[PDB]
Amino acid sequence: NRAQKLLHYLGHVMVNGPTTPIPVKASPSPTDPVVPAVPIGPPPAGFRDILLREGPEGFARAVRNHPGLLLMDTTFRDAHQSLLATRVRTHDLKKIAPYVAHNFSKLFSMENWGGATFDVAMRFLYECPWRRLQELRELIPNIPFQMLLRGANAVGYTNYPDNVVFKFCEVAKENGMDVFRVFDSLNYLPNMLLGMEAAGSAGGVVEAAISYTGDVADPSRTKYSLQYYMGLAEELVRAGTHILCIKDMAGLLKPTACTMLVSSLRDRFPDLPLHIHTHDTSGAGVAAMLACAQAGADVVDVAADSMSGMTSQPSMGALVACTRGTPLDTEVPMERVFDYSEYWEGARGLYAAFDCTATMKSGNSDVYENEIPGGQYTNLHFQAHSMGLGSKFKEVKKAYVEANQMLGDLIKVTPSSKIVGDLAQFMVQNGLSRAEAEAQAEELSFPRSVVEFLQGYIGVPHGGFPEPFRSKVLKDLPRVEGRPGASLPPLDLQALEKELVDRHGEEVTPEDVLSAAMYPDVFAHFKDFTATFGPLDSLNTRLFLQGPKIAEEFEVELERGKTLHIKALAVSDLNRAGQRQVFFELNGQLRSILVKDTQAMKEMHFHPKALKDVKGQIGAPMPGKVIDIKVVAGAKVAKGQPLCVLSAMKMETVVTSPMEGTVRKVHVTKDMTLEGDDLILEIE
Amino acid sequence: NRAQKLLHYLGHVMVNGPTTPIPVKASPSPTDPVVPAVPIGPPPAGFRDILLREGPEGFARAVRNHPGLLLMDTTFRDAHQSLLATRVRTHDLKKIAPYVAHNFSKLFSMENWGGATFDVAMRFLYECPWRRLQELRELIPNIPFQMLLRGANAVGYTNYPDNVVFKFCEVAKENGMDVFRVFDSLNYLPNMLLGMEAAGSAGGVVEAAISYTGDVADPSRTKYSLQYYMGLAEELVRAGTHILCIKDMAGLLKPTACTMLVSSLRDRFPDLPLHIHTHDTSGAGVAAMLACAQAGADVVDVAADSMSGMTSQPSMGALVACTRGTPLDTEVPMERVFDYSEYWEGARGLYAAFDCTATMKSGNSDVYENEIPGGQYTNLHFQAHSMGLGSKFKEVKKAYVEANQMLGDLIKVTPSSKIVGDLAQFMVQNGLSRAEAEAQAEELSFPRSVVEFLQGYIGVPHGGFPEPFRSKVLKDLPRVEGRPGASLPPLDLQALEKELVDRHGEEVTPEDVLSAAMYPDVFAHFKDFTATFGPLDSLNTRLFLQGPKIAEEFEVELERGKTLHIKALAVSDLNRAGQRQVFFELNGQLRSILVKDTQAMKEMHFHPKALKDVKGQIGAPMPGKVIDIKVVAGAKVAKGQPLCVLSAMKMETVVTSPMEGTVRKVHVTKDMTLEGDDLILEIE
Amino acid sequence: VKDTQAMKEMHFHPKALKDVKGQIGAPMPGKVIDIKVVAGAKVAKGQPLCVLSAMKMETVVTSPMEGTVRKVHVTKDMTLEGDDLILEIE
Ligand SMILES: *C(=O)CCCC[C@@H]1SC[C@@H]2NC(=O)N[C@@H]21
Ligand SMILES: *C(=O)CCCC[C@@H]1SC[C@@H]2NC(=O)N[C@@H]21
Repeated sequence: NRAQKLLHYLGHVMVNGPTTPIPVKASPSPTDPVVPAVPIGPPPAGFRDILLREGPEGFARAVRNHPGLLLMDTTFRDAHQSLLATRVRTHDLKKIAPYVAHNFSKLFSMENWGGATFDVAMRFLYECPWRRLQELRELIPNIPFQMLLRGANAVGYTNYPDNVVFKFCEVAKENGMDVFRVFDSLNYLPNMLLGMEAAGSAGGVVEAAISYTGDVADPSRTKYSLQYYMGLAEELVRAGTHILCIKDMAGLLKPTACTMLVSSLRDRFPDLPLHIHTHDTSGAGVAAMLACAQAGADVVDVAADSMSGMTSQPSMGALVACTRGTPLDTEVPMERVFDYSEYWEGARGLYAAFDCTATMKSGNSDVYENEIPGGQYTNLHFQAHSMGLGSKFKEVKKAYVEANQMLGDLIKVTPSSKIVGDLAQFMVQNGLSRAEAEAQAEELSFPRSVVEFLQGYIGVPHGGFPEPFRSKVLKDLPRVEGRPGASLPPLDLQALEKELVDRHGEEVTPEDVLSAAMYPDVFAHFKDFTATFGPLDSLNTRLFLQGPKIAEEFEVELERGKTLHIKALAVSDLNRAGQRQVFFELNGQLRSILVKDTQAMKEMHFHPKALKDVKGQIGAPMPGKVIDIKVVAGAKVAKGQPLCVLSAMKMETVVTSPMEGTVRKVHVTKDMTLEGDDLILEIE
Repeated sequence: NRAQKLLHYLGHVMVNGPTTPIPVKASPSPTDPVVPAVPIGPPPAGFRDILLREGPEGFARAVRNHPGLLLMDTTFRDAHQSLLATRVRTHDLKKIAPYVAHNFSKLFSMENWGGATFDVAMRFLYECPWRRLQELRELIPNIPFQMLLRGANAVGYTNYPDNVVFKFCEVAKENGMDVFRVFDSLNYLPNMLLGMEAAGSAGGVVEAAISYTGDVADPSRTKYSLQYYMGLAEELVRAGTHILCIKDMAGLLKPTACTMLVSSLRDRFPDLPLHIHTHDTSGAGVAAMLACAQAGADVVDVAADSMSGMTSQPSMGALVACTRGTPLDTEVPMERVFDYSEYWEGARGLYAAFDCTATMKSGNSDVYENEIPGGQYTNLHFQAHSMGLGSKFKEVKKAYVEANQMLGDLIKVTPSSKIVGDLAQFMVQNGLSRAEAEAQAEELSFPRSVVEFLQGYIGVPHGGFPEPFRSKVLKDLPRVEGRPGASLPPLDLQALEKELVDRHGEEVTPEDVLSAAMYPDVFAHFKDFTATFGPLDSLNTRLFLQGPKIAEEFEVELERGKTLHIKALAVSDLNRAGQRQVFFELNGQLRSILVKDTQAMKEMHFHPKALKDVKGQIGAPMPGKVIDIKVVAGAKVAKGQPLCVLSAMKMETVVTSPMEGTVRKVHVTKDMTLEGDDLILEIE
Repeated sequence: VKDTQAMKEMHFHPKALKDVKGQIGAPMPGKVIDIKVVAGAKVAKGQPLCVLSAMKMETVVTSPMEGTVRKVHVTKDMTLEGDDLILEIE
C-alpha cells in the first residue's frame, strides 16, 4: 500500500512541528486564490512552432524582425528568491498553466528553473525537478521556457568536470528544453566559452549574459570602464552566439547609463536581439528600463504585479500602461493581467509565514554602497536567523562592504556573493574590526569557501586579487593555476549507476544519477526520506506545511482516479514511551496510527546504585544527609570498622566496612543527602 | 495636579486595553529608532531669509530664477495617511527637526499641516494641533512650512461661512504659517475663487492646485480634454497666483502625457514656477516625474525613502542618485539621506499595530479601473473593518466604479471620494447591483451624505448630474442653487466663545475657539479627556499605546525642570466591584491607585423573593419541584385550602391558603424549580 | 521575600577564555564532524586539528600555535555554541 506512509506523515506533523524550519512564526491564511476561467480549445500558436519549423538562428531572426517589444516573465524563477526563500511547491504551480498557455501567446518566454532551484527542491522541499518540469511541458506546448545556467559550475558552487557539464546540458536539452542562458560569476572567458560550447553541443538557442556593476557614466568609476565592457562584448560576439543579454543583479542602471550603453552596442551590432535583466530594488528600475528600451532594446524581463517591487522585477501593469500610445505597442489585454495578479496576491498569503516584509518593510536605498544581489538578500536573512544572528542582521550587512574591500571591487552573483556573505558572517560573529582582521589574517581560521576561492577553484578575476592576504590564508596550501575545469580530473559516472542501484536503487534514472553526482549527500537523504513517507506534492500547501486541523474532512488525490476523503478526530496522549495514537477517517473507514513523539528526552542522572551481585560494593542502608566520612579513597579498612555516619531525621546508622581490605574510591562529597542502597564506596 | 492624572491614566491602560481603536492586534518591537548626530551651531539660512527679506512675488521670482530644481518633503503630511492612519504623535516627530534644520537647507519647503491632520488630532489622537505647530516653527526657523487647504470647507467636509475661512486664514498667517495650497476636489470655480481670495486676505504666498484625472493623451478621453484643462489653467492664471500645481491622487501620470502637458503649458507661461505632486501607486510614477521634470518642472514633491513608493510618493534616494551628473543638479549630500531614512525605518515598526502591509502587500495595478484616491485607501480599509466589512473589503472596492458610474465620471479627492465610498458601502452591505440599485432609488433609504451631495451643497459639477436619480432620491427636499457658501448666513463667533468658556472654558484661546467652531463635539470631548487625565503628548509612543510593563523603570519628563521616574510593581485583582489596585515606584517612594474595571458585568434574574411584611404574599416553604397548582389566577381561595404541591426527594408538601381571598397572579408559574421563600401566590 | 524555589539550571559548555591563548574556542556554533587529534598529542602550527559543521558552510580549525595539546573537551557529534572551550594548546 501507500496510504500508511502519508497517514504516518500527517500524524507526525500533528504531533511534531513542520519538518522544514520556520523563519518567522505565523500561520497560512484561510483563503484559496481564485483561479481565472480558461477556454477549452487547444492553446494558440506562440513561438515553439516558430523554433520548431526553423533553426535557432531563423527563430532569432524572426524575433528581431518583429516590430515592437517582447516580454520575459521571471515570476516562476526570480520572484521566488526575490520575495521568498524559493519555497513554492509545484502543486500550487500546476493551477494556472492552462490559463497562461491559452491566454498568453504573445509572451516571449518563461523562466522556471534556475540556479538555486534544485538545492532546495530536495533539501528543504522534497520533490524531483525533472518530474515537475516534465509535468509542465504538456501543460504549455505553446511558449518556450528558459534555463538559467552558470558557466563552469553547472548547478553547484564549484567548477564541475567538463564532461559532467556537457552531458548534463545534453540531458537537459533532451528533456524538451528550449532556451538556455550562459553566465559566469566572474568574467572568466574560458568559463563562458565552456558554457556556450556545452549549449551548442546540446543544440538550441544559446544566450550569454554579462554582469553589470558600478557606473559607466561616472568618469571616476574606472575599474569597469565602457571600453572594458566593449571588449567583453566584442570577444563574446566573436565567439558567436544567438542572443546577447545584460544582468543587473542589484538594480543599478540609471536611464542615461543604459541608454548610452545600448547606443554603443546597437551601433556596432544592429542585427542582434538585445535582452535585459534587472532587479527593481532602488525603485528607479522601471524608468531606466523603459527609457533604454525605447532606445534600442528588444526583450525585457518583468514580474507579475503582486510579485513585483521591493527587489523583484517591475510589474506587468506599469510596462503595459506606459507602452500604450507608443510605436513599441506591447498590445496585451490587461484584464488577464489583472486576474493573474489577483491569483498571485491570493497565493502569496499561503507562504506568509516567511517573507521579507516582516524585516524589509519598504524598498531601501544605499544598495550602491551595499551592492547586495537581489536574489540573495532574503536567503541571507533566513540563514542569519537560523545561525542565531538574525537579531544583529543590520550589522551583518554593515560588515559586508569591508569584506568587499577585502576581496576588492569584484562582480559577485551566485558563488562570490555568498562567499562575501560568509566572510562577513565570520566577521560579525567574532565582532572584530577590518584593519586588524587584515593584520592577523595568518593564524585566523577561515571558512572553507574562502579558502576555495583564494586557491582559485573558480578562475582568475578580471582585476586580479591581493597577494599578501592569499599568502596569509593559503600559506602552505596547494594552489590551483590555470583553468580549474581543465585541471580537474574527468571522472566516470557509470559506476555511480550501479552503486546507487545496489545500495537503494531499483528504478533510478540517469537524471537521478546526475542529481547524485551533483549533491550526493542531500540526494540520498531526500531519497530515503521520500521512501519513508511516500510521495509528496499531492496535497494542499497549507495541508503540507500546517497539516489538517482537528475535526474536519478534506480530500487528497493520488492520481487521476485515486482521490480520497479524509477526516481526523483527535489525538491520544503519551502512553508509555512518548508515543501518540491518532484516529483518521477514510471515505467510510476509521484508522488508528502510532506516532513516536520526539519531545520526550527526559535526561536524568543519579548517584551510582550499589549492585548486590558485587559483594565488595557497599550500599547506603538509610537515606539521609551524610554527616562525616571516616575513610578516604584508596585507604585500608578493617572489618566492621566505622567509615560513614548517616542521619536523616530520627535514626542514625554508622556504615562499617563489612570485609577486611582497602577501598578503591568513595562517591561521597560529605555534604549531600543520599538515598539508601547507593554505591557510596567499594571494597576490593 | 498632573502626576496623579497620568498615573491614573497608566493604571487604566494597564487594566483595560488601549483607548484608541486597534485595527490589527500586534505590538511594536522593543527597539528605539537611531537618532543621527547633530552639530551645535545655529541652523543656516535657506529661503525663510528670502521671505522675510522679500515679498511673495519677489520670493517666487527668486525661486524661478534658480538654475536647477527644488525638492519637497511630504513625510510629515502625506505619507501619514498614505501608509498609516495619520496617527503619528509629535513626540517622536520632534526628534529630527534639529537634525534637518542643520543638515537640510536646500528644501524648497516642508509640509506639516494638512486637511486630515486636525480631525485626527482631536478624535483618535488627544493633542492640540495649534500647540504642536507652536513648537515646530521654533525648531525650524530655516524652511517655510506648507499647508493644503480646501475652499468651501476650510478643514471640514461641508460648506463653511466665508467669514470663518477668512478668519482661519488670518489666524494661520499670524501663526507664522508660510506656504498655502488652495485646491478643491471639484473644479467649481467660485470655490477656488473664494479660496484664493482668502489666501490674499491672509497675505503671503498663494499656491493653487489642479487635479489631473483621466488620460490627456487619449483621444477617446473627451470629458476633460487638454483644452478643458488649458482653459482651467488660463482662468486660474487670469485670477493671478504665485505657483500652480497638478494634483494626482491616483498617480496616473504617463510620462508622455505629463511631458506634453508641461511643454504645452510652459510655452504660454515662461515665467511661472512649476510645482508637481503625485502618489506612486501604479509604480511607474518616477519615470513620468523624471521625464516631465526634465521638460519644464521646477518644484517636485517627494516622500522619504522608508515611506516611499508602494502607495506613497517616490523616494529621496532614487531622485538624488539618478540626477547626479545632470544639469538639473540636485546637489544634495546623500549621506545624510541614509540616516534620515533609517530613523524613519526604525520608527515605522513602532506603529506596527496598523499598516498597509497586512492587507495591501505590493503596489497593485488596476488603479485605472477603481480610480480610488491614494491617501484615503488605508482609512477606507480601517473603516470597513470597523463596520466589520473589512473581511469582505475586496467587495467594497469592486463596487466603487459602479458608484462612480451612478455619479458619472467625476473628480473626487476629499469629500466626493468619501461620498462614493459611503455609497459603495451601502450598496455592498445591501447586496445591490447596478440596475437593481438604480431601479428602486425612491423607497430605499440612502445615506445622509449622499443626500447632502445630491442636494448640491458642495456645488454643481463640471457636467452636472443625472436628473431621474436626483428626483427619485431627493423627492421634494429643499434645493439650493448657486454657491451655497454665499447662501450660508454669516455666523458670529463671539457669543460662542462665552458659551464654551462658561461651559468648560477658563482661559481659552481663539485657536481653540476656531477649533470648536469647525468641530465643537470632538473639541468638547478632547477638552474633557484632557481635564480628566491631564496634559498628554509627553509619553513614548510604545509607552503611550502599550503602557509601562511590570518590573520596569523609565523616565517621563513633564516640564523642563519637571522630570521624574516611574516603575511598575504589580496588579491586584477584582476586589468587590471590578476595581484593581496597582502600585508604582516614585523616584524614591511608592504610590497606590484604584482603577474601575469594565469587563465586570453583574446581573440579577429568576424568580424574586416573597416579602415577609406582606402577609398576602405567599412564599415557597421548601425548595423543590412544582408538581400541580390547585388554584388558577383569578379564582376565589378559601382559608386552609390547598394551593400547590412540592416534592423533591421524599418530602411532599401542600401549600395551604394563609387567608380567604381570590388569587390575583400565579407567580409560581409551572414546571420550574423553586427554592424556599419564593413568592408563589399573591393575595390582595 | 527570598524564594527558596530557585532551581538553577546547568548548561556545561566550557568557555575558552580569549586571553588564554592555549584555550581554543569555536569560531562558529554547530555540530563537530571529526577531530584529527587526541588529547595530549603534538601538533604543528597552521595544521588541521578539528572540523566544525554548519547548515551550509564549513570551517576547518587552524592550529593556534606549535605545541602539544592537553585536553579535548568535545569528543564527537554534539552541537556547540560560539567560542566553546573544546581544546587547549600547550
Ligand atoms: C540555500 O538553500 C541555497 C540558496 C542560497 C544560495 C543561493 S545561490 C544563488 C544565490 N546567490 C547566493 O549567494 N545565494 C543564493
Ligand atoms: C475620520 O476619522 C477622518 C479621516 C477620514 C477623512 C480624510 S480627509 C481627507 C481624506 N479624504 C477622505 O475622504 N478621507 C480622508
